[PDB]
Amino acid sequence: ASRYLTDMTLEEMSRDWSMLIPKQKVAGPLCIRMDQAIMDKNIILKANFSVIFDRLETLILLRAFTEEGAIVGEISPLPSLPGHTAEDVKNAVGVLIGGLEWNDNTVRVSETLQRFAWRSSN
Amino acid sequence: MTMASVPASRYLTDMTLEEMSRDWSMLIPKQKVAGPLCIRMDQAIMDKNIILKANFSVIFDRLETLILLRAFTEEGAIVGEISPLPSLPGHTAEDVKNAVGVLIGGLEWNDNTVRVSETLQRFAWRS
Repeated sequence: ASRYLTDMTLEEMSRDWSMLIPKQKVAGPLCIRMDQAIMDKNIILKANFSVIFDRLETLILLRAFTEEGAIVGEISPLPSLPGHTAEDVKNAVGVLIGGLEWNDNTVRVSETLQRFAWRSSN
Repeated sequence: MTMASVPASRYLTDMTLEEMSRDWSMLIPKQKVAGPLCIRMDQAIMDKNIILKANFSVIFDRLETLILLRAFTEEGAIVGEISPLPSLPGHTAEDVKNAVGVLIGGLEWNDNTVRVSETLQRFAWRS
């Protein structure tokens, strides 16, 4: 029985979104997506992770939200679910932040992502 | 960083996104307002093994309030639900425990066997 810990409400996780100016990248076992039309915004990354024995284990879904609440980016596992490491996730997050910063967006990460980053580099 | 600062809620859930977002309906609807919570179930369902799964908000690393509970058959169908009243008046662990008890009795009338997730029973203590 897996459990999931998330920064996102159900509505934030289930909402459809699209990219006006699409940019995508396969980053090993993870897919990174972002909208290049987005500029000069404050953006927060929010994640959903599987939990196993009180530890954040597998990334299920990450989405980037503007302060007004629009989805402007996403990282997700390839649907074949090949499996990924903590390093794959940290690498993909840094790559997404770099891409969003190009258009002078300021990007921050949720406490869940901070925990994952911290406990992975222990 | 003040004494009034409302902290960010995270959510801990037994359910996948599809389990939580899936629509459902009742062939024989049955509802009860149980204090601050709404209980719904399908009276048509019989002879099933059912599991209760929940999504709780987490504040300061503690389970705070029930956001959504759903009852699932072995085949994965939703046959019951407990959710906060639309007005979100606030509720206690005891309100949740009572509503769960009420839902389980209701589902047992038709010879369904009901079990609860690890999260739910942990929320009711005490191991």
